[PDB]
Amino acid sequence: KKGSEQESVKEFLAKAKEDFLKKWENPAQNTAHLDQFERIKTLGTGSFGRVMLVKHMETGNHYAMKILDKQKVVKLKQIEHTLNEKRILQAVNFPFLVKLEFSFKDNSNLYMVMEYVPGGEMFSHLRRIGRFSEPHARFYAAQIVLTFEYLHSLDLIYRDLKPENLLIDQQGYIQVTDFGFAKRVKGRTWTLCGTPEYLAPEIILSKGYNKAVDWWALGVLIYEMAAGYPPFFADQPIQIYEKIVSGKVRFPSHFSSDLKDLLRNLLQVDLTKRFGNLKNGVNDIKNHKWFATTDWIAIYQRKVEAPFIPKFKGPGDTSNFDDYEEEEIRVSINEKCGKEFSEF
Amino acid sequence: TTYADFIASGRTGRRNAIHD
Ligand SMILES: CCn1c(C2=C(N)NON2)nc2c(C#CC(C)(C)O)nc(O[C@@H](CCN)c3ccccc3)cc21
Repeated sequence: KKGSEQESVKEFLAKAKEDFLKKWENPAQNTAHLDQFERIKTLGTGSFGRVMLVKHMETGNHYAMKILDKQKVVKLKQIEHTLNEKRILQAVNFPFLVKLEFSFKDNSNLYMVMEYVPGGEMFSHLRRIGRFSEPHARFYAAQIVLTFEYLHSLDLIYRDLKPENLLIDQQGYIQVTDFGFAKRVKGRTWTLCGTPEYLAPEIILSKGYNKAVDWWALGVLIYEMAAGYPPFFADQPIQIYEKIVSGKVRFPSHFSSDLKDLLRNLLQVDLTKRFGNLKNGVNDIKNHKWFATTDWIAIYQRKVEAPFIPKFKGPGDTSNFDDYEEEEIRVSINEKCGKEFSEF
Repeated sequence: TTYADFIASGRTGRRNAIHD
Protein backbone atom coordinates (compact mmCIF):
# COMPACT_ATOMS: atom_id res chain seq x y z
CA LYS A 1 0.00 0.00 0.00
CA LYS A 2 2.79 2.41 -1.00
CA GLY A 3 1.49 4.81 -3.65
CA SER A 4 4.59 7.00 -3.79
CA GLU A 5 4.61 5.79 -7.39
CA GLN A 6 2.03 8.62 -7.58
CA GLU A 7 4.77 11.14 -6.74
CA SER A 8 6.96 9.39 -9.33
CA VAL A 9 4.29 9.75 -12.06
CA LYS A 10 3.81 13.38 -11.00
CA GLU A 11 7.58 13.94 -11.32
CA PHE A 12 7.66 12.21 -14.72
CA LEU A 13 4.78 14.32 -16.08
CA ALA A 14 6.33 17.60 -14.84
CA LYS A 15 9.46 16.67 -16.87
CA ALA A 16 7.43 15.60 -19.92
CA LYS A 17 5.77 19.05 -19.92
CA GLU A 18 9.16 20.82 -19.88
CA ASP A 19 10.27 18.77 -22.87
CA PHE A 20 6.97 19.33 -24.71
CA LEU A 21 7.00 23.11 -24.20
CA LYS A 22 10.65 23.32 -25.37
CA LYS A 23 9.74 21.53 -28.61
CA TRP A 24 6.32 23.24 -28.92
CA GLU A 25 8.08 26.65 -28.94
CA ASN A 26 10.77 25.80 -31.54
CA PRO A 27 9.06 23.35 -33.99
CA ALA A 28 10.98 21.45 -36.69
CA GLN A 29 10.11 22.18 -40.35
CA ASN A 30 11.17 20.82 -43.76
CA THR A 31 13.60 18.19 -42.43
CA ALA A 32 13.48 16.07 -45.67
CA HIS A 33 12.67 16.00 -49.42
CA LEU A 34 10.31 13.78 -51.48
CA ASP A 35 12.96 12.08 -53.68
CA GLN A 36 15.00 10.96 -50.65
CA PHE A 37 12.29 8.29 -50.34
CA GLU A 38 11.20 5.45 -52.57
CA ARG A 39 7.39 5.08 -52.64
CA ILE A 40 6.49 1.38 -52.30
CA LYS A 41 2.78 0.77 -51.52
CA THR A 42 -0.39 2.35 -50.04
CA LEU A 43 -1.11 1.50 -46.38
CA GLY A 44 -4.31 3.58 -46.03
CA THR A 45 -6.47 6.19 -47.76
CA GLY A 46 -8.58 9.30 -46.97
CA SER A 47 -10.62 12.16 -48.46
CA PHE A 48 -7.62 14.51 -48.65
CA GLY A 49 -4.68 12.11 -48.97
CA ARG A 50 -3.08 8.74 -48.32
CA VAL A 51 -0.48 6.90 -46.29
CA MET A 52 2.27 4.93 -48.03
CA LEU A 53 5.08 2.60 -47.10
CA VAL A 54 8.35 4.23 -48.13
CA LYS A 55 12.03 3.38 -48.02
CA HIS A 56 14.59 6.02 -47.09
CA MET A 57 17.07 5.42 -49.88
CA GLU A 58 20.30 6.36 -48.10
CA THR A 59 19.68 4.52 -44.86
CA GLY A 60 17.43 1.72 -46.21
CA ASN A 61 14.95 2.19 -43.36
CA HIS A 62 11.22 1.81 -44.00
CA TYR A 63 8.75 4.47 -42.85
CA ALA A 64 5.10 5.33 -43.32
CA MET A 65 4.52 8.58 -45.18
CA LYS A 66 1.27 10.55 -45.01
CA ILE A 67 0.60 12.62 -48.13
CA LEU A 68 -2.03 15.35 -47.94
CA ASP A 69 -3.35 17.24 -50.96
CA LYS A 70 -3.28 20.94 -49.96
CA GLN A 71 -6.19 21.89 -52.24
CA LYS A 72 -8.33 19.08 -50.79
CA VAL A 73 -7.38 20.02 -47.21
CA VAL A 74 -8.52 23.59 -47.90
CA LYS A 75 -11.67 22.41 -49.67
CA LEU A 76 -12.54 20.15 -46.70
CA LYS A 77 -11.75 22.79 -44.00
CA GLN A 78 -8.92 20.75 -42.47
CA ILE A 79 -6.12 23.37 -42.68
CA GLU A 80 -6.00 24.09 -38.95
CA HIS A 81 -6.27 20.37 -38.16
CA THR A 82 -3.20 19.49 -40.28
CA LEU A 83 -1.16 22.25 -38.62
CA ASN A 84 -2.29 20.86 -35.20
CA GLU A 85 -1.27 17.33 -36.32
CA LYS A 86 2.27 18.24 -37.29
CA ARG A 87 2.93 20.67 -34.44
CA ILE A 88 1.68 18.26 -31.78
CA LEU A 89 3.49 15.25 -33.27
CA GLN A 90 6.89 16.98 -33.37
CA ALA A 91 6.65 17.98 -29.66
CA VAL A 92 5.37 14.74 -28.05
CA ASN A 93 7.31 11.71 -26.79
CA PHE A 94 5.68 8.60 -25.27
CA PRO A 95 6.19 4.82 -25.69
CA PHE A 96 2.75 4.20 -27.23
CA LEU A 97 2.72 7.02 -29.81
CA VAL A 98 3.90 6.74 -33.40
CA LYS A 99 6.95 8.96 -33.89
CA LEU A 100 7.20 11.71 -36.52
CA GLU A 101 10.60 11.44 -38.23
CA PHE A 102 10.38 14.10 -40.97
CA SER A 103 7.97 16.64 -42.38
CA PHE A 104 8.01 18.80 -45.49
CA LYS A 105 5.91 20.20 -48.31
CA ASP A 106 6.09 20.96 -52.02
CA ASN A 107 3.85 22.75 -54.55
CA SER A 108 0.94 20.28 -54.21
CA ASN A 109 1.25 18.32 -50.94
CA LEU A 110 2.14 18.15 -47.26
CA TYR A 111 4.28 15.17 -46.15
CA MET A 112 4.75 13.60 -42.73
CA VAL A 113 7.21 10.70 -42.46
CA MET A 114 6.77 8.53 -39.38
CA GLU A 115 7.43 5.12 -37.83
CA TYR A 116 6.10 2.16 -39.82
CA VAL A 117 4.18 -0.26 -37.59
CA PRO A 118 4.21 -3.58 -39.51
CA GLY A 119 1.69 -5.42 -37.25
CA GLY A 120 -1.21 -3.45 -38.77
CA GLU A 121 -4.32 -1.92 -37.25
CA MET A 122 -5.98 -3.38 -34.16
CA PHE A 123 -9.18 -3.08 -36.25
CA SER A 124 -8.17 -5.85 -38.66
CA HIS A 125 -7.11 -8.22 -35.87
CA LEU A 126 -10.32 -7.62 -33.91
CA ARG A 127 -12.68 -8.08 -36.88
CA ARG A 128 -10.89 -11.33 -37.85
CA ILE A 129 -10.93 -12.96 -34.41
CA GLY A 130 -14.35 -11.51 -33.49
CA ARG A 131 -13.68 -10.28 -29.96
CA PHE A 132 -10.69 -10.10 -27.61
CA SER A 133 -10.76 -11.71 -24.16
CA GLU A 134 -10.95 -9.33 -21.18
CA PRO A 135 -7.30 -9.83 -20.22
CA HIS A 136 -6.34 -9.13 -23.88
CA ALA A 137 -8.57 -6.04 -24.04
CA ARG A 138 -7.34 -4.91 -20.61
CA PHE A 139 -3.74 -5.09 -21.90
CA TYR A 140 -4.48 -2.53 -24.64
CA ALA A 141 -6.81 -0.40 -22.47
CA ALA A 142 -4.02 0.04 -19.91
CA GLN A 143 -1.75 1.50 -22.62
CA ILE A 144 -4.49 3.93 -23.79
CA VAL A 145 -5.11 5.08 -20.20
CA LEU A 146 -1.41 5.88 -19.71
CA THR A 147 -1.37 7.59 -23.14
CA PHE A 148 -4.34 9.84 -22.33
CA GLU A 149 -2.83 10.65 -18.91
CA TYR A 150 0.29 11.79 -20.80
CA LEU A 151 -1.55 13.74 -23.53
CA HIS A 152 -4.05 15.41 -21.16
CA SER A 153 -1.25 16.57 -18.82
CA LEU A 154 0.01 18.58 -21.84
CA ASP A 155 -3.55 19.90 -22.55
CA LEU A 156 -3.85 17.77 -25.70
CA ILE A 157 -7.15 16.14 -26.72
CA TYR A 158 -6.76 13.23 -29.18
CA ARG A 159 -10.35 13.01 -30.49
CA ASP A 160 -10.08 9.96 -32.82
CA LEU A 161 -9.75 6.89 -30.60
CA LYS A 162 -10.85 3.74 -32.44
CA PRO A 163 -9.32 0.33 -33.38
CA GLU A 164 -8.51 1.76 -36.85
CA ASN A 165 -6.00 4.21 -35.28
CA LEU A 166 -4.24 1.76 -32.96
CA LEU A 167 -1.38 -0.11 -34.63
CA ILE A 168 0.31 -3.17 -33.09
CA ASP A 169 4.11 -3.33 -33.00
CA GLN A 170 6.47 -6.35 -33.09
CA GLN A 171 6.26 -6.80 -29.31
CA GLY A 172 2.42 -6.68 -29.25
CA TYR A 173 2.23 -3.15 -27.82
CA ILE A 174 0.05 -0.30 -29.09
CA GLN A 175 1.29 2.53 -31.30
CA VAL A 176 -1.33 5.31 -31.50
CA THR A 177 -1.45 6.93 -34.93
CA ASP A 178 -3.40 9.61 -36.80
CA PHE A 179 -3.15 12.84 -34.81
CA GLY A 180 -5.33 14.51 -37.46
CA PHE A 181 -7.92 15.72 -34.93
CA ALA A 182 -5.58 16.21 -31.99
CA LYS A 183 -5.69 19.73 -30.51
CA ARG A 184 -4.04 21.61 -27.67
CA VAL A 185 -6.96 22.91 -25.63
CA LYS A 186 -7.06 24.61 -22.22
CA GLY A 187 -10.78 24.76 -21.41
CA ARG A 188 -13.34 24.18 -24.17
CA THR A 189 -13.28 23.53 -27.91
CA TRP A 190 -16.16 23.31 -30.43
CA THR A 191 -15.29 21.44 -33.67
CA LEU A 192 -17.62 18.66 -34.70
CA CYS A 193 -15.05 16.02 -35.56
CA GLY A 194 -14.36 12.35 -34.91
CA THR A 195 -15.87 9.03 -35.93
CA PRO A 196 -19.65 8.73 -35.35
CA GLU A 197 -19.52 5.54 -33.23
CA TYR A 198 -16.91 7.13 -30.94
CA LEU A 199 -18.44 10.66 -30.64
CA ALA A 200 -19.18 11.79 -27.08
CA PRO A 201 -22.64 13.32 -26.36
CA GLU A 202 -21.18 16.85 -25.82
CA ILE A 203 -19.67 16.80 -29.31
CA ILE A 204 -22.98 15.69 -30.85
CA LEU A 205 -24.92 18.41 -28.99
CA SER A 206 -22.61 21.26 -30.13
CA LYS A 207 -22.29 22.65 -26.59
CA GLY A 208 -18.50 22.97 -26.15
CA TYR A 209 -16.31 20.17 -24.80
CA ASN A 210 -12.99 19.25 -23.21
CA LYS A 211 -10.59 16.33 -22.53
CA ALA A 212 -13.49 14.21 -21.13
CA VAL A 213 -14.53 13.18 -24.66
CA ASP A 214 -11.40 10.99 -24.82
CA TRP A 215 -12.39 9.11 -21.66
CA TRP A 216 -15.80 8.57 -23.26
CA ALA A 217 -14.18 7.15 -26.44
CA LEU A 218 -12.15 4.87 -24.16
CA GLY A 219 -15.43 3.40 -22.86
CA VAL A 220 -16.50 2.76 -26.47
CA LEU A 221 -13.12 1.20 -27.33
CA ILE A 222 -12.98 -1.15 -24.34
CA TYR A 223 -16.56 -2.16 -25.12
CA GLU A 224 -15.74 -2.92 -28.77
CA MET A 225 -12.54 -4.79 -27.94
CA ALA A 226 -14.45 -7.00 -25.47
CA ALA A 227 -17.81 -7.30 -27.32
CA GLY A 228 -16.57 -7.38 -30.92
CA TYR A 229 -18.97 -4.59 -31.90
CA PRO A 230 -19.43 -1.03 -30.55
CA PRO A 231 -21.98 0.03 -27.87
CA PHE A 232 -23.83 2.33 -30.30
CA PHE A 233 -24.37 1.27 -33.92
CA ALA A 234 -26.92 1.69 -36.68
CA ASP A 235 -27.05 1.85 -40.47
CA GLN A 236 -26.75 5.64 -40.62
CA PRO A 237 -24.86 8.15 -38.40
CA ILE A 238 -28.06 10.01 -37.45
CA GLN A 239 -29.46 6.89 -35.71
CA ILE A 240 -26.11 6.27 -33.99
CA TYR A 241 -26.11 9.77 -32.43
CA GLU A 242 -29.64 9.31 -31.04
CA LYS A 243 -28.45 6.14 -29.30
CA ILE A 244 -25.31 7.86 -27.95
CA VAL A 245 -27.27 10.69 -26.32
CA SER A 246 -30.04 8.41 -24.96
CA GLY A 247 -28.13 7.31 -21.83
CA LYS A 248 -28.92 3.67 -22.65
CA VAL A 249 -26.25 0.98 -23.13
CA ARG A 250 -26.63 -2.81 -23.25
CA PHE A 251 -23.76 -5.18 -22.43
CA PRO A 252 -23.07 -8.71 -23.74
CA SER A 253 -24.08 -11.45 -21.27
CA HIS A 254 -20.39 -12.51 -21.09
CA PHE A 255 -19.10 -9.13 -19.77
CA SER A 256 -17.82 -9.36 -16.19
CA SER A 257 -19.50 -7.29 -13.46
CA ASP A 258 -16.28 -5.30 -12.97
CA LEU A 259 -16.10 -4.46 -16.70
CA LYS A 260 -19.77 -3.48 -16.81
CA ASP A 261 -19.19 -1.16 -13.83
CA LEU A 262 -16.13 0.46 -15.45
CA LEU A 263 -18.04 1.04 -18.70
CA ARG A 264 -21.09 2.58 -16.99
CA ASN A 265 -18.71 5.12 -15.42
CA LEU A 266 -16.86 5.79 -18.70
CA LEU A 267 -20.10 5.95 -20.78
CA GLN A 268 -21.79 8.55 -18.57
CA VAL A 269 -23.61 10.98 -20.91
CA ASP A 270 -23.19 13.77 -18.33
CA LEU A 271 -19.49 14.65 -18.49
CA THR A 272 -19.43 15.87 -14.86
CA LYS A 273 -20.21 12.27 -13.75
CA ARG A 274 -17.75 10.50 -16.07
CA PHE A 275 -14.63 8.59 -14.97
CA GLY A 276 -11.46 10.43 -15.98
CA ASN A 277 -13.22 13.75 -15.33
CA LEU A 278 -14.06 13.52 -11.60
CA LYS A 279 -12.01 14.94 -8.71
CA ASN A 280 -9.52 12.02 -8.68
CA GLY A 281 -9.06 12.22 -12.46
CA VAL A 282 -7.43 9.21 -14.13
CA ASN A 283 -6.85 7.54 -10.72
CA ASP A 284 -10.56 6.54 -10.67
CA ILE A 285 -9.83 4.38 -13.74
CA LYS A 286 -6.40 3.12 -12.62
CA ASN A 287 -7.75 2.08 -9.21
CA HIS A 288 -10.92 0.42 -10.61
CA LYS A 289 -11.57 -3.30 -9.90
CA TRP A 290 -11.24 -4.24 -13.56
CA PHE A 291 -7.62 -3.03 -13.62
CA ALA A 292 -6.77 -4.67 -10.26
CA THR A 293 -4.24 -7.03 -11.90
CA THR A 294 -2.62 -4.25 -13.99
CA ASP A 295 1.03 -3.37 -13.25
CA TRP A 296 0.95 0.23 -14.53
CA ILE A 297 4.72 0.78 -14.23
CA ALA A 298 5.58 -2.55 -15.94
CA ILE A 299 3.17 -1.69 -18.77
CA TYR A 300 4.79 1.74 -19.23
CA GLN A 301 8.21 0.01 -19.16
CA ARG A 302 6.92 -2.60 -21.66
CA LYS A 303 7.89 -5.44 -19.29
CA VAL A 304 4.50 -7.23 -19.55
CA GLU A 305 4.29 -10.10 -22.07
CA ALA A 306 1.82 -9.25 -24.83
CA PRO A 307 -1.18 -11.57 -25.21
CA PHE A 308 -0.87 -11.47 -29.02
CA ILE A 309 2.09 -10.81 -31.37
CA PRO A 310 1.38 -10.19 -35.09
CA LYS A 311 3.13 -12.31 -37.73
CA PHE A 312 6.40 -10.68 -38.79
CA LYS A 313 7.70 -11.61 -42.24
CA GLY A 314 10.47 -8.98 -42.40
CA PRO A 315 11.08 -5.26 -42.76
CA GLY A 316 8.80 -3.78 -45.43
CA ASP A 317 6.22 -6.60 -45.21
CA THR A 318 2.63 -5.28 -45.39
CA SER A 319 0.56 -8.49 -45.12
CA ASN A 320 -1.10 -7.13 -41.96
CA PHE A 321 -2.60 -4.30 -44.03
CA ASP A 322 -5.33 -4.27 -46.66
CA ASP A 323 -4.64 -3.49 -50.30
CA TYR A 324 -5.56 -0.12 -51.73
CA GLU A 325 -5.55 1.00 -55.35
CA GLU A 326 -2.37 2.92 -56.20
CA GLU A 327 -2.18 6.43 -57.67
CA GLU A 328 0.86 8.33 -58.93
CA ILE A 329 1.74 11.26 -56.67
CA ARG A 330 1.89 14.31 -58.95
CA VAL A 331 3.56 17.55 -57.90
CA SER A 332 2.27 20.63 -59.72
CA ILE A 333 4.45 23.23 -61.45
CA ASN A 334 2.72 25.94 -59.41
CA GLU A 335 2.57 26.33 -55.63
CA LYS A 336 -0.90 25.57 -54.28
CA CYS A 337 -2.25 27.20 -51.12
CA GLY A 338 1.06 28.83 -50.16
CA LYS A 339 -0.40 31.19 -47.56
CA GLU A 340 -2.71 28.60 -45.94
CA PHE A 341 0.20 26.26 -45.14
CA SER A 342 3.01 28.76 -44.59
CA GLU A 343 3.33 27.67 -40.92
CA PHE A 344 3.79 24.00 -41.93
CA THR B 1 -28.55 -11.25 -31.35
CA THR B 2 -26.70 -7.94 -31.36
CA TYR B 3 -23.75 -9.54 -33.19
CA ALA B 4 -25.91 -10.58 -36.15
CA ASP B 5 -27.50 -7.14 -36.30
CA PHE B 6 -23.99 -5.63 -36.34
CA ILE B 7 -23.00 -7.84 -39.29
CA ALA B 8 -26.33 -6.91 -40.94
CA SER B 9 -25.69 -3.16 -40.64
CA GLY B 10 -23.36 -1.54 -43.18
CA ARG B 11 -20.78 -0.50 -40.58
CA THR B 12 -18.52 -3.51 -39.94
CA GLY B 13 -15.86 -2.11 -42.28
CA ARG B 14 -13.20 0.52 -41.71
CA ARG B 15 -14.87 3.69 -40.44
CA ASN B 16 -14.00 7.12 -41.80
CA ALA B 17 -14.05 10.19 -39.61
CA ILE B 18 -16.76 12.72 -40.49
CA HIS B 19 -13.85 15.00 -41.42
CA ASP B 20 -14.93 18.67 -41.07
C1 LIG C 1 -2.37 3.56 -43.03
C2 LIG C 1 -2.30 3.43 -41.52
N1 LIG C 1 -1.67 4.62 -40.94
C3 LIG C 1 -0.46 4.79 -40.40
C4 LIG C 1 0.58 3.71 -40.34
C5 LIG C 1 1.84 3.77 -39.74
N2 LIG C 1 2.35 4.81 -39.02
N3 LIG C 1 2.55 2.63 -39.92
O1 LIG C 1 1.63 1.87 -40.71
N4 LIG C 1 0.41 2.55 -41.00
N5 LIG C 1 -0.23 6.04 -39.96
C6 LIG C 1 -1.38 6.71 -40.23
C7 LIG C 1 -1.80 8.03 -40.01
C8 LIG C 1 -1.07 8.92 -39.46
C9 LIG C 1 -0.46 9.76 -38.90
C10 LIG C 1 0.28 10.79 -38.17
C11 LIG C 1 0.98 10.12 -36.99
C12 LIG C 1 1.30 11.44 -39.10
O2 LIG C 1 -0.64 11.79 -37.67
N6 LIG C 1 -3.04 8.43 -40.38
C13 LIG C 1 -3.91 7.59 -40.97
O3 LIG C 1 -5.15 8.06 -41.34
C14 LIG C 1 -5.56 7.91 -42.70
C15 LIG C 1 -6.96 7.30 -42.80
C16 LIG C 1 -8.04 8.03 -42.02
N7 LIG C 1 -7.52 8.51 -40.75
C17 LIG C 1 -5.52 9.18 -43.49
C18 LIG C 1 -4.79 9.19 -44.68
C19 LIG C 1 -4.73 10.35 -45.44
C20 LIG C 1 -5.39 11.51 -45.03
C21 LIG C 1 -6.12 11.50 -43.85
C22 LIG C 1 -6.19 10.34 -43.07
C23 LIG C 1 -3.53 6.27 -41.21
C24 LIG C 1 -2.26 5.82 -40.83
